[PDB]
Amino acid sequence: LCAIYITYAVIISVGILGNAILIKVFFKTKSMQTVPNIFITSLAFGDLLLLLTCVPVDATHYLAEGWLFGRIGCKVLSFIRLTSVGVSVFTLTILSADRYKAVVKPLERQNAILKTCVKAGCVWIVSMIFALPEAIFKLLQEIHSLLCFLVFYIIPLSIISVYYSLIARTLYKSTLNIPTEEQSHARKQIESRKRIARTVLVLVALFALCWLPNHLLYLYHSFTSQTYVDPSAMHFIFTIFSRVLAFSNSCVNPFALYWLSKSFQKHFKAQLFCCK
Amino acid sequence: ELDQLRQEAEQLKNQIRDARKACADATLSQITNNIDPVGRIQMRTRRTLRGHLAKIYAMHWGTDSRLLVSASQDGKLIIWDSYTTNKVHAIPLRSSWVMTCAYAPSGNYVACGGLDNICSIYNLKTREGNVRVSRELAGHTGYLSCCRFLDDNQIVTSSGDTTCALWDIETGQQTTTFTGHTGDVMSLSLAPDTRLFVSGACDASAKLWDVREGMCRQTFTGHESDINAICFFPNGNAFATGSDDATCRLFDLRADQELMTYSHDNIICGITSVSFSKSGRLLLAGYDDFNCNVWDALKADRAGVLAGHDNRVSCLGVTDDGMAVATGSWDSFLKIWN
Amino acid sequence: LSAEDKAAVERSKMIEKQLQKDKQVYRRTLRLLLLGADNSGKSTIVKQMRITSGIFETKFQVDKVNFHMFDVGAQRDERRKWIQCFNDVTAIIFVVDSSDYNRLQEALNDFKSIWNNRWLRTISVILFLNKQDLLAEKVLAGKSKIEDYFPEFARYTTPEDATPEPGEDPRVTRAKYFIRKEFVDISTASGDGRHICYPHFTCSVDTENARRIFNDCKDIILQMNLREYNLV
Amino acid sequence: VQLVESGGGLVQPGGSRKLSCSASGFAFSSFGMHWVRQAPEKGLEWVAYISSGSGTIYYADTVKGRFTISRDDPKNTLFLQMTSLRSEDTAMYYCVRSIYYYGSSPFDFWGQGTTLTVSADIVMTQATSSVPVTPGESVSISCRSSKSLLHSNGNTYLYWFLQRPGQSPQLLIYRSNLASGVPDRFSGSGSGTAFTLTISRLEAEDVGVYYCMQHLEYPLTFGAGTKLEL
Amino acid sequence: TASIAQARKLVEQLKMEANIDRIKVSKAAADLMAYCEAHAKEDPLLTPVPASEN
Repeated sequence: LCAIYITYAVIISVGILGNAILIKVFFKTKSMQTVPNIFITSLAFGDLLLLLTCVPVDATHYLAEGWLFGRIGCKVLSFIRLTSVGVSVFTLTILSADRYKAVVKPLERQNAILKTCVKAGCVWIVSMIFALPEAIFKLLQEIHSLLCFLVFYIIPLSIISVYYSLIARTLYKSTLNIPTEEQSHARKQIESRKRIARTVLVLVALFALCWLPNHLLYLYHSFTSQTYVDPSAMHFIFTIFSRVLAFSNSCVNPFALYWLSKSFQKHFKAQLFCCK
Repeated sequence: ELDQLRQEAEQLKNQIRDARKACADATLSQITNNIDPVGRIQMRTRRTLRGHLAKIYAMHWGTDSRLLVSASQDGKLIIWDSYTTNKVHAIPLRSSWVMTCAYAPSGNYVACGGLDNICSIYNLKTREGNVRVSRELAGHTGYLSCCRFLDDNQIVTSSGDTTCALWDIETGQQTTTFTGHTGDVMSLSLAPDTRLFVSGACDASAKLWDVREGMCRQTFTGHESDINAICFFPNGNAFATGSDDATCRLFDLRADQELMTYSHDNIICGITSVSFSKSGRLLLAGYDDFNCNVWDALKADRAGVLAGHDNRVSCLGVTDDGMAVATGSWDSFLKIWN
Repeated sequence: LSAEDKAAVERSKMIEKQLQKDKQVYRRTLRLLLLGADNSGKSTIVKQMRITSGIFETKFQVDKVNFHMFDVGAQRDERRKWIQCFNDVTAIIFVVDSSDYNRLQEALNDFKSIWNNRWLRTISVILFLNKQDLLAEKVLAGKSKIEDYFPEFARYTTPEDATPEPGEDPRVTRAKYFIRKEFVDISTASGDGRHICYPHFTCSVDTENARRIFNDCKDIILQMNLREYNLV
Repeated sequence: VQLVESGGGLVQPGGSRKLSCSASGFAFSSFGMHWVRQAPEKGLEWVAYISSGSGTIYYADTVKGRFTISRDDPKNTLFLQMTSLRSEDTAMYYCVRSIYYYGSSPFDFWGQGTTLTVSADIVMTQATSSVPVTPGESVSISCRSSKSLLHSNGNTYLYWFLQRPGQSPQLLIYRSNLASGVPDRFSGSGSGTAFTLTISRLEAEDVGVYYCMQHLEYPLTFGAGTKLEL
Repeated sequence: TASIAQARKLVEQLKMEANIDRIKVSKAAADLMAYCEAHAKEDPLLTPVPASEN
């Protein structure tokens, strides 16, 4: 009865493990400390925060022990959760923009850490600012807050979508210039380029379809209705699957890079065997 | 005739080998085993230079241990203030592919060279204030591998043409030409007394050269590969060589043979630079393993490891007064150790 | 802090600003090394690219990006020392005389040596098989057969996926593709994939020659960026 | 190297005038310029300073606010805008270049100077204002400072200048160190607060007014001047 | 002409390099060690020093 908690814990654990191994690779391997890698570890830390904050939230929400587990505690917990969500979205769009600049405009290749780290810090500060409205919690207030959240989810969605579309277009177009007559290694290179081109269009979908249910549910609970007149069976499955899909992207973000880079696969497997 | 000359040369080589082996009564190790061990030398980076853009390929310590010159492939020579880390002079080079640089003893001129085959000596005490090319002498048929000042008017330079020469700055012409190396010259170091200088080439051998007489006094063939690094012992009587074989060898001009070979199994990468300390016990040699190693001139044991640099350490030098050590690597970040 | 020390720090900051300003120009320009034997028509290629000096810096711009092509032709035959500093460059332009069958073996050996070089194991080589017109005329005249120099040519069939240009004689196409396959195999053997060879056919009057270098450099920089961003 | 100042003349109280100095024979961009005045029949006094690239600008308390210094590197020219000129500001202003780095010689070149006929700071006191001496004799000049000029970096920021009659000041010592072109007969030594300038063998051309200067703090104070009469 | 020239040059080189005074390696090694003990008290890093002088 109610075996959904098994998949919940499985997803949470695998995502936490992936992000932990990612940060371990970043901190342990000198090669993975380059400028473009700092945004990746920033996204990993954001995912870690999101997962470790949603862990106690799920327990406190259900029958566990009472209405909640403290007022200030739940307040700060929701604050940090929203901050982590914003950090994740901002870091995803920033990584998309960086990949665009690097693949679509490769001739403009810069980089120093004192700039990209400052951009990451500004992203974190902006996420914290956008999270401030949670520190205080009329229906209009919540409706407008959730509409702003929907816009803050759609704008990153649209920009990431267009950036990855341009990435895939340049990658597919970047197959006729490379000679392919007698070089099998060039053929492997073309295949890997097509692979990354497909992976970006898979990631855009695994982000959109995964983050859409959560915002849709939050808007349904605020705009169409604002009073829990009574529980509902469909509500439970709906919200639990919405949270599972939300955690799916945070958990697969590292797995995408794992699928992409072979050296990153080597480092990930090494750190996994090490932590064993 | 040719056969007679060949047989005479072979007999002379055999006689030289026999005479060298006869004096091999004991090795430096046997005599240096009774001395106390040098122990571990844990060096720390005191200063980090973040000015150079391209790979740092050369450097040299002037008479004053406060100013440090270093060359980069971007065509920039920055006179670094080791104490305050400030930048004294920036010298835009006409030739980007610079591979050598030296700081004159008087502290007024600085030389350089590379693939352009033209040694440009920059005066740092010009009455006009800006750095100007004092003498852009040339004449070599190969890339300049190393350059070192002997005085305010004389400078010796090595070239890829397998021959060295002493240049007259004022006259701007070769004072004397040194020949004998079969391979391209790569390293050059001046003796403390300024009387003699030793240089290495792509050939697995070294030669001692005299500044006053255009001839070599001794020839060392105790090498297995190209000798890329060399340095005169502080006393001027011996010198250590560095080659891609990953093994350092200490040669003494008075003994005229190898005394001690610093080698290890786990060290497979070649050697690019070698330098001695004021006391001579610390033999600092750079390796292509992205880190420098310090060997004991007497015990031959590894004194320490400098893993600060992340890229190939190509150049390194110790201060004259013996207060700090500079190490330049291709990572464009020069780290000073003390 | 003393006044003199503060002014020294100020001048150091000025020099740092100058270095940072020059860094943008440095990293914005693409460096290229031009290699080839004396028989190769590298000089002709350089002369066509009009879009005891041990170094000959040639600068040309194509599509609003600057290219720095370096030609080392005034140095000894030995190159295992100065070739090292040319690492980290965008690409290496290697020119071979495809018409001269005699020096073709030496050119192949030199290309193999350069490819398997330690410090250049991460730099791509742009291979321009120059003098295609002379090769075509020779193979058409039938006076010199490649079989005399390369026995494998006798048992080599034209690639099925090849795209012969309009008006190309079967013998000319087969010979050029055989040479191209030989070079691609020499580059593939012991090739860890970190660097790829970009073979191209160049002529004496071909105007569309710099576009090849532009495309090769852009592809190489794109692949390097993909490797840096851990996308491959 | 040559510095030619211009813009001097008669100006009434409360007026405004802009002095201009044209630099040539050196990299004006890399040299920081100083302004030093010399009232008629009196010692020297620092006016203002502008660093390379116009990053650091300073002014003396006696002129701060009224005078503003500016430079135009593209034309190799210096400017000193003067407003509300006071009768006490009547003095001859000398333009001086300075480049700061280890082993440098600040205040090594002094311009020809321009005359303007209108209408805490470390204090330096010299032994005597005049010292009659015969040629060939060994002359010793001394001065005292109110604060130790020996900084923690071991550098003694003392300067010595010689202004021959009818000529601009000339640098002799910029720290014991001898300036370029100065004969070896000149030598400098002193403690943290006691200083001494020695002339091993005085020449006919060595007569003039010797001015000292402290450079530990930018409020530069020049000595009262010590004349050597033949 | 050129072959015999370089041959005689190398012959003279080896001749001048052969007639060179030498000494036993033991004495040369013992003398070299004397410099270390005479300058070990001023080696840049053989002995530590406080940061005040740095």
